[PDB]
Amino acid sequence: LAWLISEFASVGDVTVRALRYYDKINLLKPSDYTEGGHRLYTKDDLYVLQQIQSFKHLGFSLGEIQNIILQRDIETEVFLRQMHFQREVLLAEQERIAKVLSHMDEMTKKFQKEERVNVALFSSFLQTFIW
Amino acid sequence: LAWLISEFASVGDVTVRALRYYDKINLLKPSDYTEGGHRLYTKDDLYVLQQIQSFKHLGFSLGEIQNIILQRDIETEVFLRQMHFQREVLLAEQERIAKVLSHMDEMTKKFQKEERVNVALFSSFLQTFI
Amino acid sequence: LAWLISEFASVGDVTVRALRYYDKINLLKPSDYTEGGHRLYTKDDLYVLQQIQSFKHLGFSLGEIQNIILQRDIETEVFLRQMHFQREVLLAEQERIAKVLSHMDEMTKKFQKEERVNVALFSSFLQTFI
Amino acid sequence: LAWLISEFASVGDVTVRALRYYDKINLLKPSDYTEGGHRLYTKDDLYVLQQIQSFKHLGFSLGEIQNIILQRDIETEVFLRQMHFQREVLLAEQERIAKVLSHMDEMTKKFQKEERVNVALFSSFLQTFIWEKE
Repeated sequence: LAWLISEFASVGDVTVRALRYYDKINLLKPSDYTEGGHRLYTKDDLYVLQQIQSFKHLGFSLGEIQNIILQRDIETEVFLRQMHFQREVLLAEQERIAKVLSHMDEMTKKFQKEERVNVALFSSFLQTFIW
Repeated sequence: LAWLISEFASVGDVTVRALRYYDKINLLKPSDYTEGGHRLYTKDDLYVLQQIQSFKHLGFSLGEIQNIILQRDIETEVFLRQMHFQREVLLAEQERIAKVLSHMDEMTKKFQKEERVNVALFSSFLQTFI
Repeated sequence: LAWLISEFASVGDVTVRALRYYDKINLLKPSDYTEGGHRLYTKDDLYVLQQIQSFKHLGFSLGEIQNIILQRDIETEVFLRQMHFQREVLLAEQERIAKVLSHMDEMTKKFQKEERVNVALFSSFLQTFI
Repeated sequence: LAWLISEFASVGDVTVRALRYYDKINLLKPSDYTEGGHRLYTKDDLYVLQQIQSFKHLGFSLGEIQNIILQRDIETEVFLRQMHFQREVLLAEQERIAKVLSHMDEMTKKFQKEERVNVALFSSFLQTFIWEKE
């Protein structure tokens, strides 16, 4: 009762293109085989897929995920550091987006009235939107 | 004013590496060259650099940015519609991040004590939160 | 005929996550709904989606894409100028990878017979590639 | 040897903003500071910077790079395994970019003589072309 590529895609909500990709870089290869070849993914493949999705969610790259998955347990300490790292990346990003939003809402209020703007003048203003 | 690539890089907080790329793809070519090949940047180039920086900030692709920087004036709507859209993009990102951070707290709470974290167990547990 | 978000994900080679996101940021919202209260996509939505996919294939940002579609038709001259730009961007990336790969094989072959790969040294030899 | 943040930025061909960020996420922190508060980067910090760049150049992520730079040396078998995986990612991109350029050459040829590009029509030709050469 293995799955066709298209079935697996629907099941794990991944595009077929993304599956061919993961299979290609050897991050997730379908486990089954009939005769005359043929793909076919299994229920164990789904867990690994879900595993991959769990770590992308946390911000890890295919490289790290590959490393992680190639193990049963990855020892807390080192792992928490890994995840805590991704956390700092997120926090830094959270602060960055907050500012960008503020800069744009600001720029809008400043230029809404203008039918046209000098591209340069509209940059110098956005630039002075830092100390 | 005149800037040798390295001095230009430094004054615009951009790498010498980036400048060579903007030059290659023709996004920002130096207005002048030394007589021995070395490139020389002008104050104008500095504004073009400032501009590339500004619009990249607004979410514009490098291709659209070029077109914009090649016109003195432009219909204000081009920027207005863009920031408006990016605003929604960034708001969805804030939510997406606030959630991920929240999920990490949970993850830390559940395996902070263990000697090892079972990848399969970890993933299924995290999946619970989706 | 129409589709529910799941069947639409299949028709248009995309995911439900993607579709929900597009719905949230108002880049693509379903043209209809079922009495049950579910998203129900039209053949028209399917085409808008195809358009989003295209263009995104080019270095176009979501925001730029919405503008492209709403415009219905765009000036060929400027458009092909942006695509030719992206072409240079892609050719630069293509040659960049070519370099990275050969650098990869050099280092790979050099540290091949060592017991351990000293990170600091590895980096040192790589750097010395000029 | 010692570097202030600007001197250090110029040396590793990295921006000041990038250095502040690395500092913020604990990827690369100044090992010494000035009595007035300014960061003082060391020769040791200089090696870590170059390692970060060397692996960035190879396409590794910052997280991956942190794991790497946190351990002096790695077991050759495993190292190569990791290099090989990354080498595949690069081959995938190389191949993908080749199709894109190709797709763009076709589309350019198609609307080259048209005053306007009809979005919906364009999208149909691009999709038919991508699939046609599947």
